[PDB]
Amino acid sequence: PAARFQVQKHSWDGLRSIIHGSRKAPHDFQFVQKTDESGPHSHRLYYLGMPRENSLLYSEIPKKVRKEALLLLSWKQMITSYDFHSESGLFLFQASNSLFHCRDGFMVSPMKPLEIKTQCSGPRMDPKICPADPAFFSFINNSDLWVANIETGEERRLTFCHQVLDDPKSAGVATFVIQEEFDRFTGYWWCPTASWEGSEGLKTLRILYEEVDESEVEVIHVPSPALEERKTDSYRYPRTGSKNPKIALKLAEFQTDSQGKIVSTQEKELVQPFSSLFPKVEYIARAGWTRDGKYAWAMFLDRPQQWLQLVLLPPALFIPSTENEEQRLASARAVPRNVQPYVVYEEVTNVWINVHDIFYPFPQSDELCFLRANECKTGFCHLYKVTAVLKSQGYDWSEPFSPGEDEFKCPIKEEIALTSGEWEVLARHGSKIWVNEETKLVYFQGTKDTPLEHHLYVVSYEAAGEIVRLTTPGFSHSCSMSQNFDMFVSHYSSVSTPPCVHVYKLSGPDDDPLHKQPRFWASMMEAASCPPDYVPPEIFHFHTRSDVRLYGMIYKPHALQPGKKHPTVLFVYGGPQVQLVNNSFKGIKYLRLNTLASLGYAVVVIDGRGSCQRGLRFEGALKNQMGQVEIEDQVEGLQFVAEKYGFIDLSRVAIHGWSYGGFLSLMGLIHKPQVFKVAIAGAPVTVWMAYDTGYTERYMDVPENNQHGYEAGSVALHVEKLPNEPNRLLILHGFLDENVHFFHTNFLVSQLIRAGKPYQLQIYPNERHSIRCPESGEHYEVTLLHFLQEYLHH
Amino acid sequence: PAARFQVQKHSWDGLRSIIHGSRKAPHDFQFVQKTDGPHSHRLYYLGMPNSLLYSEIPKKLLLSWKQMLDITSYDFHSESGLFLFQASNSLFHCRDGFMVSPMKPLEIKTQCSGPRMDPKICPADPAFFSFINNSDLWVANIETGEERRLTFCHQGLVLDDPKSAGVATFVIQEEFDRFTGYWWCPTASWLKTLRILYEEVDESEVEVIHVPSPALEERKTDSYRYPRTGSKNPKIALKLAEFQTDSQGKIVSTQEKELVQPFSSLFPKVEYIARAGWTRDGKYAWAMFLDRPQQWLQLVLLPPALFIPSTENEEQRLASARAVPRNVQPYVVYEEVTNVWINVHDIFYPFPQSDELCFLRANECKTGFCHLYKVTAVLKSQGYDWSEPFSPGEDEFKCPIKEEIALTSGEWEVLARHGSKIWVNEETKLVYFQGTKDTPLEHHLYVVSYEAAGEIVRLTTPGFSHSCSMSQNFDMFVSHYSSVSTPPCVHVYKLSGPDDDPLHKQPRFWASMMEAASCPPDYVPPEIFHFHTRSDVRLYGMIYKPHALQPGKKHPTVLFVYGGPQVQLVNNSFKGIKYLRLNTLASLGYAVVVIDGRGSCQRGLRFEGALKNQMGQVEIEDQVEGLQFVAEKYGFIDLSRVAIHGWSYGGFLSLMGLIHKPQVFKVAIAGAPVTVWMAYDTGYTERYMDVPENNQHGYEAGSVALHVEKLPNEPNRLLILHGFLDENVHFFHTNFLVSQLIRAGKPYQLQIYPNERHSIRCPESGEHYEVTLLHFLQEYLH
Repeated sequence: PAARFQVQKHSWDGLRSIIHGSRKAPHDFQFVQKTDESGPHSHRLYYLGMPRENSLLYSEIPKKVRKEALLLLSWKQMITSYDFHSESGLFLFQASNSLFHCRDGFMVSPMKPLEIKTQCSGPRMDPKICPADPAFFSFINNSDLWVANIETGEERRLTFCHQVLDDPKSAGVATFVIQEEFDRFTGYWWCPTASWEGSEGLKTLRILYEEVDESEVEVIHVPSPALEERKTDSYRYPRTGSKNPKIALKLAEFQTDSQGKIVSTQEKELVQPFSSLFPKVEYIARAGWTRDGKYAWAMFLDRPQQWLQLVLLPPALFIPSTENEEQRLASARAVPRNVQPYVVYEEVTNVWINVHDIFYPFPQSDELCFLRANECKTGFCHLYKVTAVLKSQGYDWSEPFSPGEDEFKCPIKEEIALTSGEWEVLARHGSKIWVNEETKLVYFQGTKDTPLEHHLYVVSYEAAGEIVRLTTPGFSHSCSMSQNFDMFVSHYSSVSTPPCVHVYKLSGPDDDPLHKQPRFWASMMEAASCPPDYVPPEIFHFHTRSDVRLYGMIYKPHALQPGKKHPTVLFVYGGPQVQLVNNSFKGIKYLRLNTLASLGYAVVVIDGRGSCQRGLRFEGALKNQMGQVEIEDQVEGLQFVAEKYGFIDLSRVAIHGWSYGGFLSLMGLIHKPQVFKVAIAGAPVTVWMAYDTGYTERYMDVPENNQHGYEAGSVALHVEKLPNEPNRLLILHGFLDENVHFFHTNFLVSQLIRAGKPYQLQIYPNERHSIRCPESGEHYEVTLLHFLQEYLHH
Repeated sequence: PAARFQVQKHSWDGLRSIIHGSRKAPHDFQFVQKTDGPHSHRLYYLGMPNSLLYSEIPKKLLLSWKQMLDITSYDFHSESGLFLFQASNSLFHCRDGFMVSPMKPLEIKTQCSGPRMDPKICPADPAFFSFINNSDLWVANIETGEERRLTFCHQGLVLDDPKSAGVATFVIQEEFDRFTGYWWCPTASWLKTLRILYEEVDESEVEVIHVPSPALEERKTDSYRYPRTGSKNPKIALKLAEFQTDSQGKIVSTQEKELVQPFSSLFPKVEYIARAGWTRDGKYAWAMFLDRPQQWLQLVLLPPALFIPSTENEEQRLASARAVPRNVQPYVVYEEVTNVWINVHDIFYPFPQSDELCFLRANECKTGFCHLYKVTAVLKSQGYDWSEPFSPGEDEFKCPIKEEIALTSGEWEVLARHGSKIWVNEETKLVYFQGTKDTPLEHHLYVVSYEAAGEIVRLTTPGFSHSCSMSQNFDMFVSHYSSVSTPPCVHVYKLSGPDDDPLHKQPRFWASMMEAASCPPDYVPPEIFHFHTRSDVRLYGMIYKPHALQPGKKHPTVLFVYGGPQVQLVNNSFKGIKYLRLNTLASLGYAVVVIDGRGSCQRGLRFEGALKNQMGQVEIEDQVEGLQFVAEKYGFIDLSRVAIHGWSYGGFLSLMGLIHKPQVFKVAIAGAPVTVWMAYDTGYTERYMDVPENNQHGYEAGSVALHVEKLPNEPNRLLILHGFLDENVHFFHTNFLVSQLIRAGKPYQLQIYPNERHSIRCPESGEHYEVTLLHFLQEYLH
């Protein structure tokens, strides 16, 4: 009868004004101690925030608090990233199209940023202060590594692998598939210490860097942002099965005198080619140095991404690069048989290695003690104290050799578990740990309390004992520690409450540092006013028929009258490396879901199997079958919501999602036509044989080994099982999308025409993957409202 | 009143079976004589069940389409009976004793990497034949197999390799309809040397734009040189490629030959080489030169002796510069000036000499109507020192014209554009030609004497548009003729009668080759009409009446539009092959109106010239004036429900109509629309719309994407179709319009044809387009 709820239909200009209507935080922290204890302030907080548009700001922390009274802090003025040197108070930051610096006695009010000059050509990307001497700093220029000296003003080039498609070589740069899939955004690493090699005079500074050759990498053309010019940009995009770049790790020594001038520069290659010491190493995932600089290190993945290994590389293993086959052998004979690369840690899986950023090697007294995160051992990411034996087996470096299985594999002396259980230590997505050697405590975030909340915990690396939570529960926290471990910040929020940024002081007796109370100290930002119509979503949980727990959000139809069945937008992603259902504010990222709710739509969200923050075997439901598992968990999760809450009309379900969610949306419409009446597919993956290697191979093997899997999970190949009926499929895509190439939309549209199927299509000519410009976003949300308003019926 | 007609609303699979229901022509004729003898002549031509076919013409019913072979175009050489053509991506040949059963196509071997484009036989000696390969001019020998490269403008990289010889550039092919950049000399000189005129071209300073490749899978773009209106056109020059051959048929020596003074100093203000060739005696090479404005044209004669061998030795060159006689000189033999634009006309037939030069030339500038002229020209050598560098201008080489007769006159045109041609019988002193003398709605065959502008006799029978080709011996002609109601036939006609009265030789039907094949059983043809505007200017329209009509019912109307220059949709020829979908649109009960408004073709230059500098503005007001008349004369138009539709200019005119006249048009379906004239090329735009620096106001006003704010705020009033691979009207236009629509908060709907360029060629794309068109109108034209 009048059981069904019909949404108030609006005019276009009405829908536009409803969406314009619904549009009406600090980060990148550095703690510094004051060390003038006759004044009112104990610390200084440097950070990045928009007072509008991003900039560098400081705040003063007082010694005595306001007692029983909440204390805000003024954001005092003085830019996506910056580098900092705590020993000298020197800030280096890429701003405008150049580089800028500034010092911090402690300044009163803003100082003007002194610009660093250059005789280099283009922009100076990826700048870093030399930790060993803050007189120096590095940068990339035209795909090559440079070094410069702020004081004297002297720039020098250190690599020469570059001068378009006849220039595939490049040094100190992270290739595309490393940036987008392995989340590394540099390919050079400062040696933290400064050796004094030779006989008399000079100080040697070293830089580890990734040399790279993208010749055999397939080229593809994405349209140029400047649409007027009608040109394209070339991309070294390797597709699944095709060849990744040829890689190598290489050294860059350069000596400098006392008066601060650069004397000698020198490229250095591995004594035996990278590819011969490490056959079956495909991607350098991460790299760095040990605290003392005794060994530079890297994490090497194999192509099927089922085999990680941390390896040390002593500088001594590096000889000067020359083309003289004669000369090469001399320096090769000059390398002692002691010196060698030591493969320390090794992670093997039947699923896939997720890269984990956590690796803290301890200085040596012979052996090597270090902290490592490891999700392959128990199926859940946990800290471990690993000791490894560096025993030199004595190599002749002048004659070549093939390594044999575990050639450089170190004997493990001990390997302690510092955490355990079916939760995980946050180790991907920029999550870092903080180690205090004064007290032998290690600070980490994790899901210990619940998957839906990120929390700060401390544990001792001496004794794997009591783990103390420091963040207050009922919220999810992103945390940053002080270097002095006396204070920490938390950027936190909840489904109901917008984000705040509080400063805390760890307080109490020092003879028990584990059990230091986290006392609230001062606030950096209090919860902003909720949007006028913002009712928060309600998190629920249910069990699949296979007895495996699943979490879901729901956005209640605002002003609900029980007994009325509402039409339901199911919002989806349901792909790896993501969690949509967690106890943190969603209003900034997803108010569209609220806007939908407010016009009387049910908006369900469901983290099906194959999503983040549930350990490995959960993520592993995907393995070699993308599309074939995730959609059943959505149906179940939707059906459950229809039983628990009474307001879901199942006759009118609208699956909508972006990227993998765009992919799932179409898969939903294909495999479950009687369930979902309409699909809205945003920037969908339509053909997996077209997507890139790092991502696709990791989850779906290579097309040769997973023929049946690639084809079944490619929606363009199954277009005949899309609706014969119009107004059941809306495709949205950003022309300029460099992750999911427009080709996918294009190829699907080509396939729909051959199978005689109808479709609506929308294009974002200036947007890429993420819709950035407001106007484009408004138009997107209005099209969504309008499409559902006319078509989500029957 | 419940007199509003509602079209039967179908399911999609329903609409699809209606469009699949719907879908359920020889050219390039060459006459040869048998000179024996049961058969007289023999027709050679192209055709499908696409390749070479022949028909045996009797001495005394339909004709048998025989086969030659075991193909777009061929070259033929009557003397040797040699056929050269481009089947596959290779080259083949064959001779026509006079064969009874089909012989095999003999293949030509090659050293060359890529394909062999633009193949032509040497007229002087059929043993030889030329071709382009990696944009350079090559010469081969069918008999020996010996190949030889003449021009050396290409390396092996692109974008660093801009120069090229013997090729027609982009704007030259798509806006001047010249498809070759070389021309054989039809004679030889004596060992014997064989000349070729060719265009060397430098596209160094032409703006590069990228376009997606047909192979979407590889994901790579092609790089064109597309010069946008206001930007630089290619640097060009005419050149001579000579080569000697000994008696055995070997190439013993070649030679690049530049003009003794650089091309840009001899002929300043020349931007494009529209056409070129030679006189029948090979005495003079000739070219038609335009200026960037395209309001100035001159026909030039280049004597070979004005060409000197290329060398870096600037003393050796000076040696040659001295050796070119002061007599020899370029002769500007004709000049066409105008305040509107110079349409390029193919008709130029010089008579052989033995100081005078007689020639026939089509001229539209003179009287505003394209007509044949007999022109005697004084070639009086002025004397020049070619050793001294000098800069002439304007009328240095301008010849005195001694006579200028008009062989035709009357507010109609002689057809001379897009490969229309005259046939000249020098024996009978008659020039056969095509024309609109009887009516603009039909293309008839006429003869006049080139001696005296006397009686013009018509040969083709009235009621039908005709396309004809004459026997080289002016005894017979074919006519590919059709009409609105009747599909195309191909009839063969014999010019019988007294030889002592040639002008009045009567065309007497001899034999048929093709007979009008039955229409798709649901086909009811359109009917032509005319009306006058408020300016009392006559316009022609077609209409497709709603099938099975009930008088007193007003039907929903689809105004189909082009309205752009160089085109005429309304005339008396069968439209139910290319425009079958308009009949389907009728068969569902839509009225479909087509109106050739001002700016359109076949009504002379001032009717076309209404567009000048105002593209968009003049065109819609005419389309409405028609539409309004249509509703009054035929009482079945529901004006409340009129859709607009069109491709290219017609997409541009739908978007204009929905901007300038929303009260009239409820919807627009714009296909491959030109949304920014400032983005379009020089060839087209600069002609009609001047240059952006000059006509700022007119460019802005005619760009439908600078006026998006005035598009509908209602959804379902605008559908944008576009071929992703369109190389004429780049997808960018759609892209730019979509970006402008989003800024302004305006709804659109988009259909992409990812494998189609400007025209939809693939059947499935075409069916989907016609199903989407029908679905869109069924739901939203209400």
